[PDB]
Amino acid sequence: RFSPYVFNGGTILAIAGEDFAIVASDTRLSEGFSIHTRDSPKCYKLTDKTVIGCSGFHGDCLTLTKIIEARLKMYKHSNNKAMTTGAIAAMLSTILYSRRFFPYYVYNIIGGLDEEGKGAVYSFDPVGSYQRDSFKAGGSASAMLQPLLDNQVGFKNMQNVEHVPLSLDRAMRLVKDVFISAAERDVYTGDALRICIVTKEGIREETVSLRKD
Amino acid sequence: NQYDNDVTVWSPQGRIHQIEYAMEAVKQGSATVGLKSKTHAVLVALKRAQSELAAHQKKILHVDNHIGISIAGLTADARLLCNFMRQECLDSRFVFDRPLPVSRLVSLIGSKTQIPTQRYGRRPYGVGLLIAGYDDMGPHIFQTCPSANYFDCRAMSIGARSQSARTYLERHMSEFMECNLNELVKHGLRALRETLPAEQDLTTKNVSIGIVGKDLEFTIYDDDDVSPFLEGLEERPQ
Amino acid sequence: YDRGVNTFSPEGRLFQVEYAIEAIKLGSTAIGIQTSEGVCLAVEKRITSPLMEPSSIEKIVEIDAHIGCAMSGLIADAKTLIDKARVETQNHWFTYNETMTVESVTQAVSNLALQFGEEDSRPFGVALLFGGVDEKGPQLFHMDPSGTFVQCDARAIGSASEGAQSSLQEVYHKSMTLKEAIKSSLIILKQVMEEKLNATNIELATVQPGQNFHMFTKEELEEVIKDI
Amino acid sequence: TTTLAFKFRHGVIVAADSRATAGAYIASQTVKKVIEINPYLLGTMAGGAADCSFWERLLARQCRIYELRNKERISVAAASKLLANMVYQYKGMGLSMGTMICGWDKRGPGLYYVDSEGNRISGATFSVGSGSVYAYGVMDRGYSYDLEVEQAYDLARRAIYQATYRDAYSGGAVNLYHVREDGWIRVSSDNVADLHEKYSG
Amino acid sequence: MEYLIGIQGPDYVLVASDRVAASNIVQMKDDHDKMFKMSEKILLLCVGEAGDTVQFAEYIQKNVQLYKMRNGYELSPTAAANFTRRNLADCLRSRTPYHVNLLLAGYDEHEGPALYYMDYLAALAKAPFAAHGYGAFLTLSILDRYYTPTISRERAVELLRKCLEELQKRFILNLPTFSVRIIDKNGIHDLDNISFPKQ
Amino acid sequence: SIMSYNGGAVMAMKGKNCVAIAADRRFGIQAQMVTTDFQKIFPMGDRLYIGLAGLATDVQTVAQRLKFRLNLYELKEGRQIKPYTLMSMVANLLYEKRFGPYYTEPVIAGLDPKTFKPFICSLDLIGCPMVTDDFVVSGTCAEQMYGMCESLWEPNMDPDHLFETISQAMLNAVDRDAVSGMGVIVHIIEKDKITTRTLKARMD
Amino acid sequence: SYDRAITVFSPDGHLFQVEYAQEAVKKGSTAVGVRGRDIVVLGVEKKSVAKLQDERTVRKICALDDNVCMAFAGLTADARIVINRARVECQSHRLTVEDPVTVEYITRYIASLKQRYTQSNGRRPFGISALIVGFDFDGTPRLYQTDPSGTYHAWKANAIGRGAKSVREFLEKNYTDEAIETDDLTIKLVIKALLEVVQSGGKNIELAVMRRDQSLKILNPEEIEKYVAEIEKEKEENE
Amino acid sequence: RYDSRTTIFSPEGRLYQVEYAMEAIGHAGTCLGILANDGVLLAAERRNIHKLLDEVFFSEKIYKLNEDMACSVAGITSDANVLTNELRLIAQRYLLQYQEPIPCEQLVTALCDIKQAYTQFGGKRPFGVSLLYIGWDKHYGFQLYQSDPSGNYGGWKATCIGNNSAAAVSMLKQDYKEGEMTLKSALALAIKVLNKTMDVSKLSAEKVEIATLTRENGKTVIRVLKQKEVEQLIKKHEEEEAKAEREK
Repeated sequence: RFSPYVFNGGTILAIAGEDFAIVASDTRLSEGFSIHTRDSPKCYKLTDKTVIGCSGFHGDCLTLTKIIEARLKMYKHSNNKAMTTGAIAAMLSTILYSRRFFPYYVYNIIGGLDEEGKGAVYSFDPVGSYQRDSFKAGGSASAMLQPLLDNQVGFKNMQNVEHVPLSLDRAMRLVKDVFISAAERDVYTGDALRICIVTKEGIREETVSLRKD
Repeated sequence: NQYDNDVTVWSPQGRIHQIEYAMEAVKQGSATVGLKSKTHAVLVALKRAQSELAAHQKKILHVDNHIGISIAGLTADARLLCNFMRQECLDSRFVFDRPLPVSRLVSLIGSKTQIPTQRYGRRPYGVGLLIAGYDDMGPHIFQTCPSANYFDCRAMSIGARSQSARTYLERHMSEFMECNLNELVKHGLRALRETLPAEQDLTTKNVSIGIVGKDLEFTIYDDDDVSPFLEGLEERPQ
Repeated sequence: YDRGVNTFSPEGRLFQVEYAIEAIKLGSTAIGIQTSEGVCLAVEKRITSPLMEPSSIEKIVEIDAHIGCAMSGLIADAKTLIDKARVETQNHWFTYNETMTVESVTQAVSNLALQFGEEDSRPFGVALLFGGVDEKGPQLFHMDPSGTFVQCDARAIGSASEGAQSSLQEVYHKSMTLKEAIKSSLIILKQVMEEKLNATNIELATVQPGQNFHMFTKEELEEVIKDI
Repeated sequence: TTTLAFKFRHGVIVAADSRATAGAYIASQTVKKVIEINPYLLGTMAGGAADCSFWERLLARQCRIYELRNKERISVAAASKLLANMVYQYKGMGLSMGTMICGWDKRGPGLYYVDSEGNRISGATFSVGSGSVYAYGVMDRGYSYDLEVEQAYDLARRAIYQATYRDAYSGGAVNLYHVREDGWIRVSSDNVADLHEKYSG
Repeated sequence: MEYLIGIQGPDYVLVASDRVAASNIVQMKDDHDKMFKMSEKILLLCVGEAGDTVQFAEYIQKNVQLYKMRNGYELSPTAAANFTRRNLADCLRSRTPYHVNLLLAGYDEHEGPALYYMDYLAALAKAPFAAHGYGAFLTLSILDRYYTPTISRERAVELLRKCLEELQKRFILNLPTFSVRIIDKNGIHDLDNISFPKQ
Repeated sequence: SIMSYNGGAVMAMKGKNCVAIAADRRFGIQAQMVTTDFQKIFPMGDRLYIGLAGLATDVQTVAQRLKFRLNLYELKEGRQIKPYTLMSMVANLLYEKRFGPYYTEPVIAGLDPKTFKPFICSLDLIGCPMVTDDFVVSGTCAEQMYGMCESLWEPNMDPDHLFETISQAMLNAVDRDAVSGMGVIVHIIEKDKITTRTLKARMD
Repeated sequence: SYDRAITVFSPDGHLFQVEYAQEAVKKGSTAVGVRGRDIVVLGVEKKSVAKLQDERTVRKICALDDNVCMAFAGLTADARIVINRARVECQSHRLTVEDPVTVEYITRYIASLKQRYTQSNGRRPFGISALIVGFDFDGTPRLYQTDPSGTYHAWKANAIGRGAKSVREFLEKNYTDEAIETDDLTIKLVIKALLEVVQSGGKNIELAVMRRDQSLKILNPEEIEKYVAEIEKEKEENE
Repeated sequence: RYDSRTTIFSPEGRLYQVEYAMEAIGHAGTCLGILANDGVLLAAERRNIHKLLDEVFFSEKIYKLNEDMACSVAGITSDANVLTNELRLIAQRYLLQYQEPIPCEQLVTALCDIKQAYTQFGGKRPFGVSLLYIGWDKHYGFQLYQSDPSGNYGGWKATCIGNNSAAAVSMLKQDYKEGEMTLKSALALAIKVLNKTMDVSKLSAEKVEIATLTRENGKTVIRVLKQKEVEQLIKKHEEEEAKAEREK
C-alpha cells in the first residue's frame, strides 16, 4: 500500500563564530540505492544575515522553504522591518508544531548573526523544539561529526590546552577536513561541498569538490 | 430624488447615482501623477498634513518587488484592497514561482469591485488606485475607478484639481519615451506644482516619489532622499 | 441619505462616521507629548460623586509593559478595543519572542474598527492615544473611529481639544526634556478645565527607555501640582 | 531525564539534569529542562521536548492576559488547572508530558504535578523522569521540613548526582533554582564531572 | 486497584476509601482524597482512570450546586444518583468514553439514608453494602458474614475495622491509611483517620 | 459475549383469559453478583407489562426512553395504548440505532384494553417483531426455557394451573443456568386484578 | 426625530434607544446598599402585598454564588434572564479555574453580556440596572453597579430606582468618613436611608445583610422593627 | 409613532406591543382558580355554545399536562396549541433526566423564559396567551400560578381574568375565606362568582366547566366532573337565593 515518507540523505554543518557564522552542506540527492543528481545544495539565503539548512525528506524541504519565504514578506509589510535571527527560530517552532499529528520529516539548522553582531546557531527537531548552540551537525552523517567537533571546538576531554576562540581561517579548514573524513565512511555524502559564510559584509559562497563514488 | 438611494435602483435616465457619487470621493484626496518611459515608470504623489506638527499621511506604498501603487480616496477602502492585493501577489510566487503579469492582476480587481457595485449590502469602494509595474514586456501605468473600469495609459493624474496636471502631460508626452530618470522624475513633479495654490512651494516634507525600473526594484523615497531630486529646478513664472 | 453606512452623499461622504467624530467631543480631555527622554501623558477625570470610587474610572490603561494608552468618548466601545490590543501584543510575543512595536499595535487595532459594515453594525465612538518606547525610541500615535492612523508629536483630544491645540503648538519644540514637558502639559490643563486643579482631578502616566515600568504617578503628583 | 522538586520552610527547590538523547544517541548536553514561565512561576520538562515546550509557553501566554485583565498575579492552583484542561482535550492522541508547576502564592508555597494522562495532584516532594526512581530514596533519607537553605542546596545537588550515576539517560550539568517569596532565583549550575572530584574525594 | 466501602445503616451511611496516588511502582502521594462533597447531605466516591476521575466528577460537582442556587432547595439523593447515570450512558457511544467507577452516599429527610452502586457501564443499583477495586473480593464476604440490617453506628466502625485488617493481611498492595466519613440527619461528620501499625 | 455480561431470563405465557410474565432477580458482573432486587419488568399502563433482558445498561435506558414516548402518546390521545401499537413503537426505537444497537431483547405481555384478549410478542436486538400463541422467552438461558415450555404448556388454562406451569418452567431452567438466579418474581394479570408473587428458589 | 434604531447616531452623537433603556430603570422600586467594616448590607423598599398572593415569588434579592448577592431594578422579566445566566458563569468559572469567583469577575460578565446585546439590530437591550454586593475576594468588602449601556462601575454607597436622586444626595451628607463600626450602626444607617421611602410605611422594608463569613441572613419583621424603634429613640433629641 | 416591532422601546419609556397583547386577553374567555385545603379547582366558560357542534373532546379550556397538573388557557388559539404541546414536552424531558416529576414552579419558569424570548428577538409577536396553573408537589402542596404575555408570573390563592371578569376579583376578596377551605365550601363559592360575571342569567350547565384535583392515597387523581353533577350543584345555589331572601 501507499507510504508517504522516504529518506533522501544529506549532511548539514553550522558553526557559530565570534562575529561570523558558517553553514556547510553537500549537494548529493539520493534515494534507496540510486543517485538522482550531484548538484542540489541545502543552503538557503533567507535574509542578508540568515541562512537555513534543510535535510530529510526532500518533498517537505521544498514545501517548508516556500512557507518561510512567504512569511518573511508577511512580517515586513506589517512591521516595516526585517526579521531577526531569533525571530525566525521562534516562528519556525510554531510552524513545525502546527502539523504535530502529521509531521514534517525535516531536520533544520538556522545559522546567522544576532542583533549584536555575533554568531548564533539554532538546531531543531521534526516536531519543533529548539535551543541555541555553538555548533551542530544534522543529517545522515550527524554521528560522525559531533565527537570530532567536541575535541577541536569545544576542547572536551583535553588537558593543558588553552581556550583560544576559533578564528575565521582556522574554522574554514576544520570544515574542509570533517567532510573529507565523513565522505569516506558515509554513502549519503559527497560530490561537492557548498559553504556559506555569513559576516557583517554580506554572504560569501565557496565550493569544494569531494570524491565522486 | 427617490432613485438616489441604492446601488440596485436604476434611474429613468439610465444612470445609477451611487456609482456617480463614489467618483466624488476620489476628488477629495490629493493629487498624484504617474508616467513612464521605455524603461522606467515613476509615480509621484503629494502628501497632506493633518495638523501643524503631526506626521504627513503617506500615499505611495510598496506591494511587490515589481509593483507599487498610489492612493486617492477613502483610507478604509485603501488598506482593504491592499490586503487583497498582497495576497494575490504571493500566491503566484508560492504556486507558479513567477511574478505576476501586471495586466492580469488588475483584471482581478475589476472582478473584485464588481460584486459590491451590483449586490445590495455593500457600498462601492471609494478609491483612486494608480498602478505601476513590470511584466515581461516593459513598464505599465494603470488607473482604476470606483465604476470598476481600469484604463491602461502612459500618463495620468487624478485627485484634487488634477485637470491642470493633465494639461501639462498632454503637451509633453512626446518627450517621455526617451529621457532618463534625472529628468523623467522632474518631468513628473513639474506637473504637481500646477495642482497647488500659487503661493506655496513643493517642499521636501510633503512629497513622495516611487521608482520601479527594468533593473531596479520598486523603491520609495521620502523626506530625506527627495533632495537629490528637487535640486536643479526653476521657480514658477510669477 | 444621512442614516446609513451603506450610502454616499452627492458631495462625498459620510454622514455616519462624521457623526462618530462628534461623539468624541463630549468626552474628557487628554494630552500626550512625545519627547526624546520619553512620553508623558495627562488626562482629566471629571469625578461626579464623592461616594463614586475614583480608581474605578480608568483613562490610562496599561496595554503592555512598555506601552500606555488614553481614551475619550464612549466608554462602552473603549473596553472592546483595549481587549484585543492586549491580546495582539500577546500573540506576537508568543510567535516571535519579541515585543511588538508601538506602530504595529495600532495596525491590528485599526483592522477591526474598519469592519463596521464591511463584513461579507455601527462604527466606534472613541479616539485613542498610544504612547510607548520601542526600538525606534519613544513614540506617540493617534487613531480615530474612521481608522485613519497617524503619528503625532504632541496631541490633545476629547473635549477642549481644539482649544488645547492652539496653546500646545506654542510651547512645543524638539529639544524638550521629560520633566519640562510634564509641568508644561498641566499648565494647559488648568486653563481648559473649570474646576480648580488639585491632586484628585487629574492623573499622570510616563514611560522611559530604561524605566519601562511606572505608567502612573502615585502622589508624587502632589509634588508637581504644588510647584506650579 | 531526571527532575525533582520539594518544598520546605524557606520555599521550593527545583533541580534537573541537562542531557537529551535520541534513541541510543546523545543529542546535546546543555538542555535547559526548567522552563522559566514568569518571574514568579517555574515549569519543568520531563518527557517530550516540544510538548513541554509548546504548552507551557501557551500557559505563559495565558497568565499574562489574566494579570492585565484583573490587575493581580495568577495563583499556583489556577495555572496548574488551566494546563490540565488544555492537555486533556488531546487525550489518547499521543502526547507525552509530565511537568511540574512551582511558585509562591498568597497561600504560601505551591507545588503541583501535571501529567499528559490527566493527573493533577498536589504534594510536598516530587521526582519526575526516567531516572526519577533513583532520586526518591536519596532525597527522602535526607528530607526534612526544617532544613537550612545551604543544607537544602546540598541535598538536591546530591540527589541529581546519584540519579545520573546509575541511569544511562541522565547526565550533563546540574541546574538548581530557588523559589523565594518575591520570586525565583537561579542558584548555580554545576558539571557532574566536577562533583565527582568533590564527592568521591 | 484502589478501594471503596459502602456500609449502610438504619439512619446512617458509613463510607471509607484509601489515600494512595501511586505511579506504577512508586507512591507519589500518601494523603490523597477521593471524597467529593456534592451537597450538604450527599458525598461522592470516584475510582477510575487518570484524568477521567477528576474531569467527570467535578462536572457533576459543579452541576448539583447549580440546582441548589437556582431552585432554593436541594436534590434528593435518589434524583442526584439517577442524573449521574444519565451522563455516562449519553457519553458512552462517542469518541470520549469515561471509565470511572462510582458509589453514591446520601441522606434524605423523607426517605432516610441511601446507597447507590455504579459500574463503568452506567448500571444503577440499591445495595445494603458495596465496594470497588481488587480489594472488593477479599473483604465483602466478611461484610456479608456479620451484617445486620439493624446495626448501631459503633458496631459498624468495629465491623469496618474487621473488614480492613484482612486487607492488610492477604492483599499485595500496601494501603496504609484509610479516611472515614459518616452521614446522618445532621450532615457529614468527619470521623478519625484509620492507620495500621503492621508488626 | 456482550449479552452474557450480566445474565437474565424473561418468560411470558398465554392462558385462557389471562397472561403471565416472570423474570429473575440477580444483578451482577460476569461472575460476581451485586444485588438481588434488580427490576426487569416495568408497568406500561394497566393490564400491560414489558420485560427486558440483556445488557443492564440498555435495560434501564430503553425502559426510560419508551416511558418518554408513551406519556406523550397518552396525552395527545385520551385513550390508552393497544398492545399491537406498543410493539410497533418499540420496533421503531430499536431500528433507529441500526448500527449502534441497544443490547436487549424486549418481551411484551398484556391484555386488550377493550376486550379480554391477551397478547404476547418478543423482539430481536434490532427490532424484528414475532407474535406467538403459547409462550415467548428471552435471555441467556433460552435453550433451557424452550425445553420446559414445549412439554408443560396446555392451550386453555385457568389462572391456577397457568401460575403452576410458569413456576416450574422458570425454576427448573434457571437452576440449570449459572449466571441467572437468586430469586424469581412472577406477575399474573387478568381482567379483574393483578397478582404478583415471588418464589422460593435456590440462592446459590 | 431620528432614533428608532440602536445603530444610528444623532447629529450631536447620541444613542437615544440606549438612553431610553435607562428611563425604564426609573419605574422600579428603590434599593440601596452600603459597604462597611465587615458586614455589607443592602435593603429594598415598596413591597406592597395585595391581600391574595404568596410573597415568596416576588423576591428581588438573590444570590449568584455562596458569597455574592444581587439587587436589581427595571422590569422583572429581563432580570430573570440575567440572574439565571450569571449563576451559570459563576459556577462554570469554578469548574475551569478551581478558585472561588471574585466579585469583580462576575460584574464584567454581566456588563459584557449586556454590551454585545446592545450592538446588533433586532435585539432589544436589557432595561435593568443591578447592584452586586460581595465580601468574597479574600476578606475584602466591595460593591459595584451596572447600567443598561453596559458599564460596570464601583461606588461605596448606592441608590437606584424611582427616587434615587434624593437618596444619593442624602447619603453624601450622611456617610461619614468615620467608618461605621458596631455593624448594627451600619444597618441603622440603611434604615435611616430607607426612611426616605416613597411613602415610608415602616413595614415595607426588606433589609438583607451579610457578615462576610456566613450565608445570606434575611431579616425578619421583628428584628427590623427593633431597629425602627431605636431610630425614633435618637429622634427624641430634637425637642 | 412607536407601534413598530417589539424592539424598540418608547421614550419615557415602555413597550407598546407588549401592552397591546396584555389588553387583548380581556376580550376572551373567563377562567379562575380558588383556594382549597386538601385540593384545588378550576372553573371556565363555554363560549359559542351553538347547537350544531359535537364537543368530541369534552375538555377544551383544560389540558391535563404531566400527571398531577393541568392548566386553563385564555387568548389567541393559534398560539394556544403551540404552548401546550411545548409545555407537556418540558415535563417529560425533566422526567427522563431525573426520574421524578417536575415540582410545579420551574415548569412555569421554563415556559416564561420561552414566552419572554419573543419580546427581545426580532421580529416576532409576543404570545397573546395568559393561562393558569394548578398542581401538587412534595415541597409546598397545592399551588396556583398566573402567566402573562411578558413572561412575568406570580403565585396566588385566588385569581381570575381581566376585562371580561375583573370585577370577580373584588368579589373574591369580599367573600374571602382562609382556613375553612374545603372543596364543598369552595365549589359553592365558584358557582356564585360565575353567576354575576357571566351575564347570561340562571347559569345553564352547558355554559360552564369545573375541574378539580385532590390527593387520594398518594395518587393525585384529576377530575373533569361530568354534566350530571353540575346540575345538582347549580340548583343548590338556586336554592340558596330563595333562602337568602328570608332576611328581606
